[PDB]
Amino acid sequence: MKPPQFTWAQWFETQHINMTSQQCTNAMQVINNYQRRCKNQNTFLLTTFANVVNVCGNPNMTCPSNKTRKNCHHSGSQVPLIHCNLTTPSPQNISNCRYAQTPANMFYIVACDNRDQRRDPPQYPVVPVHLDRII
Amino acid sequence: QSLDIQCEELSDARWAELLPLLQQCQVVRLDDCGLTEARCKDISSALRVNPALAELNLRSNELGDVGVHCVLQGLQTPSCKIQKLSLQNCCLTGAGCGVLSSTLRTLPTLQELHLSDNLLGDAGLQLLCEGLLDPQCRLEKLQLEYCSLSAASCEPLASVLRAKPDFKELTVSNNDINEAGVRVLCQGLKDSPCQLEALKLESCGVTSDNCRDLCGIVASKASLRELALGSNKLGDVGMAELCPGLLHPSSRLRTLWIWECGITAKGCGDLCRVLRAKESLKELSLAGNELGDEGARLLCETLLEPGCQLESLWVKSCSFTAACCSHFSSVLAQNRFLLELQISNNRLEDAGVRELCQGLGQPGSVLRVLWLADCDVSDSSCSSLAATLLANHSLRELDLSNNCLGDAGILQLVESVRQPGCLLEQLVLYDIYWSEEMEDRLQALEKDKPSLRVIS
Repeated sequence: MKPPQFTWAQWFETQHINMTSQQCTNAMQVINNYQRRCKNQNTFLLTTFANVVNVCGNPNMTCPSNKTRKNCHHSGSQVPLIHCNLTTPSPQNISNCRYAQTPANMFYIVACDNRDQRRDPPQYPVVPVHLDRII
Repeated sequence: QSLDIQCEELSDARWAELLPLLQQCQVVRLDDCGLTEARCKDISSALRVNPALAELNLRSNELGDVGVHCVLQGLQTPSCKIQKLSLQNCCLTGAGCGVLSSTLRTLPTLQELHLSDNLLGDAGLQLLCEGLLDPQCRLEKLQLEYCSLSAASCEPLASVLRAKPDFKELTVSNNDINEAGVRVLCQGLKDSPCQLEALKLESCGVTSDNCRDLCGIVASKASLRELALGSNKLGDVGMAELCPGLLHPSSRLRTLWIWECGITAKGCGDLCRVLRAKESLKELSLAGNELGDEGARLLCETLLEPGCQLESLWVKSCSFTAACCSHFSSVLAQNRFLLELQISNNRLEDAGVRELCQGLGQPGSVLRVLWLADCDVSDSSCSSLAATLLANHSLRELDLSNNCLGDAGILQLVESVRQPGCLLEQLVLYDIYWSEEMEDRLQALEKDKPSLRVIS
């Protein structure tokens, strides 16, 4: 499960903000390495954590995927992103999983919650925790 | 014995205690370990005294030309018998290929070389080729993905194929070699004494016309086992051009990777003729092709007939809907060869998922890996999934990532997977929104059932 050293906000940042390499096949290794299971898909938003937090400040909207939740926020607009699509599995070694990457500019909706009082930095009371969708 | 570390920042103290392993272990793998030129001397000195180094993998370390040359110096001794070497994504440039090329001339034991994700360019490849052509070089597998090669590198590569009978694998995926380059490469293969086993040209600008040349290669190279051509505009015409070769009796091709190739139900139809006739074909990817439910139907009908012994089917993002699941359900219940079904990113919906569970829950089912990521699955499918997870005994991995499951659905899955009768070993739940309840219930599950891993 989510590595214990990360709060949900940090896990979100690890998977969707910090792309450690220009190629998906390499950037995904760090992520997949934590639990040794390659993700079927992963989207890297080419922005910053602070910039996503700002979006969390936009007017709340009912999450399109779950009408019972209203902790979603539509990005002010399109943002550059790179979507990583798993094309070749490698169960015996995640380092061998191959990905196809598709750069693009799209809007996005993020679900944000109150920070972890004892682990997330206080400068961000509300933080992104789930990428509800990309369009 | 192996020193195998990946994705870890190594402090000086940690590095200092790992050093001795570098001159002792037969396999040295330090993948993405933040190594730089500053630590290349330590590596080189260790390698020069290692009595039995067989494999060196330094992928994803920012070594740069100076660092790589430094490391390579460690392999320049008469007793070096290294068999595998990877300098993938190490900031090696075309210029830096001179030393690499030279080193190859005195390492007859080197069988595998990975140089992907390095901006070598055509000039660097040329230099490399000069070393590969040396009589003392007996390389068998070469990977050059994302090396900024153009069609001009195909002639040099072709000359290597024509002169090296031991060649087994050539990977040039993700290079803009295009139609002209692909043609030159294929002719090189046709005129080669090698018994190639794998050819990978994904995202290379391979065209429908290129498929005519590839057809001949598939029909003649009895040794061929893997053909990866994903992300190329092959279209249904390309498929029709390849099938005659795939159908050749001498062909024993095991893996056919043709995702996102512009194929439709029509080309799928021609491919099914191959599936029914070639028991040797074990892995097929048609992912990202607009197959539709019509294509799903053709595939399932074929998967229900004698002869088709496909073991893995990758059909994610094929525009399948809930309507095709009754067909796939029949397959999961009767087909005793298919072990993996990657059908993620398809609007199967709960209606479709529940249907698949009916077939999977049968006594003789054999499916061991099932991917249903981002298939519009909700809590409404969990009761059925929970039942199948106890009724079926072959499944070991289930991916339900990118689906909107809630407390109710999670509880249902947990109630089943927690039981001693559930043999599942991996439950994948990446990219799902978590409530405190959900997380708590699944955390405990991990400790209550040691043989089960709950991902994310």
